[PDB]
Amino acid sequence: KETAAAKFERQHMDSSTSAASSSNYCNQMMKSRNLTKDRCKPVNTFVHESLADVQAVCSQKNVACKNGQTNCYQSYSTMSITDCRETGSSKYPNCAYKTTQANKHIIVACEGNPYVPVHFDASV
Repeated sequence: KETAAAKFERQHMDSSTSAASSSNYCNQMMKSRNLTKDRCKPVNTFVHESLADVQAVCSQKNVACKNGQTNCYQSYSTMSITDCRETGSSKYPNCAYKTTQANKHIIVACEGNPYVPVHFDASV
């Protein structure tokens, strides 16, 4: 099993690129990050900032999580991100995604010691 922190990094971190490289980015990344294995994960966001910058968000703006939880944090600054979403013609195991690039505040839930992101809540 995965730690919550490592799962966040696998699902959401892509510091190797400043932004999605092509319209095929999501198709490639959802596969290689093992998010089409048992099912097509329907929605997933990748962040193109350093891990340090993303972890730092846990010391930024404390806000409520969508589910009412109080351990969510919004980045003070906007970050380069990619939203990946299943589109029509997507049927497991043939997963197909729409790639949408953006520059937005991210909102994450944080836990543990060290206090690090464990769930991607939303972008604004």
